[PDB]
Amino acid sequence: TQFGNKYIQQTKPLTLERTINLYPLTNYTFGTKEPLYEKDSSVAARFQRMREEFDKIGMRRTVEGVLIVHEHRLPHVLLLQLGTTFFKLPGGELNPGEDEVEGLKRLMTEILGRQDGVLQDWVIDDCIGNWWRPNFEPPQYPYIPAHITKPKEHKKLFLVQLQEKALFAVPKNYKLVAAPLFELYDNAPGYGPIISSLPQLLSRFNFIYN
Amino acid sequence: TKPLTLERTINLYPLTNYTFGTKEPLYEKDSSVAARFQRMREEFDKIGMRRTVEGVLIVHEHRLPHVLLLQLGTTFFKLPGGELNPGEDEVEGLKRLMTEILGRQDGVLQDWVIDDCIGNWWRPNFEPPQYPYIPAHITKPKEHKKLFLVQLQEKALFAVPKNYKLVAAPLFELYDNAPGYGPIISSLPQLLSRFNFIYN
RNA sequence: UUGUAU
Repeated sequence: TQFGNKYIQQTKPLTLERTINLYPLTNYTFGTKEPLYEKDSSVAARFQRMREEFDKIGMRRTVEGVLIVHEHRLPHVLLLQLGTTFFKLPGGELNPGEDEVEGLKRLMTEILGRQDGVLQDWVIDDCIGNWWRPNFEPPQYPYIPAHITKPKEHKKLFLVQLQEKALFAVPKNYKLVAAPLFELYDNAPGYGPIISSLPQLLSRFNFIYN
Repeated sequence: TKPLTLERTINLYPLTNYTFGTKEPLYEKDSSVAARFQRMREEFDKIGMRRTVEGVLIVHEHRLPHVLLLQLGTTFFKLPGGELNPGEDEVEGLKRLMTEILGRQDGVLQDWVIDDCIGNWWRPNFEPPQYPYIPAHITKPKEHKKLFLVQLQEKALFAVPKNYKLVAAPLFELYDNAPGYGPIISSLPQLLSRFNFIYN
């Protein structure tokens, strides 16, 4: 309208400047819930299950959420530690035909969703990267390698935007840590290729401290 | 349908769609590493933090993304880009730089399509180290580098200064190869993984 | 520490 106030919006397109709110770690409350044990009792049991499942429902589709907070204006990724030395992002396997984002909201709620009844919604608007697994082996890559026509798994990473305050419940078998970016950066020996390239995957975001 | 924040579709075209001529050499303002950091200090005191922008132009070959790199010698590769002028707009500046380095000289309008930021790197000191985040307690970074995805038109003519060679590097060549390309180019594969690339 | 460019 030319007969009224102009409500000024961010000028650059969201493709060019994507602004994201980070709140302090101390804004969040953490509790404990029942342990979530893995579907696989060992490595062998797991690439075996991965082969079997591949034959009768196709390529495995995984989604994972990157949750970010800050401490004195420095971004930290929330990582689940499966006992000493092993870290994973929240997320997991999509059901057949399941929407990626609906699937990740499902999985975020299972792993970290509060128990006390206060409903906790997840804001998931951004894809931050993609990883493919060309064989039934541990190795993954941020592209589909040459001559790979039937990748065995496809993993999609998403930025999960947190509310100003929230309560999370951590399954008993896990510890939650907040890893600063300098800790992840150039540290594949500590976190693997996927987690340790998060700093890079996060660098395009214009973070707001609060 | 899907927010361009959730899904970003980009059209790639074959390398052969593009033809590469040459023009007169375009020499860097600094002739050595030593002079580069010397000039970084002057301009720092004078006009403040260096604002640098660079362009990632992608093509495909048999359905695999290749990034175009300017090879200055047998061991050094750079992305099209450069230093912004004080106050100058980032995308406007980047367009200016891409035309200097790669713009055809046959009078034809070359319009660069720059819609997407793909990363940021900061240089805390007047030394080589760059990080994809402002490191802890660095209040005054000396350089801020910003990377953009440039969507190429369907066919184009580019003119490469006789002192550079343009190359198309497949992602598997860049990935896990900081030793060959540095920390910035060698992580373009990760930075590019989010895009849904259409082959044509 | 991808760096001098015949």
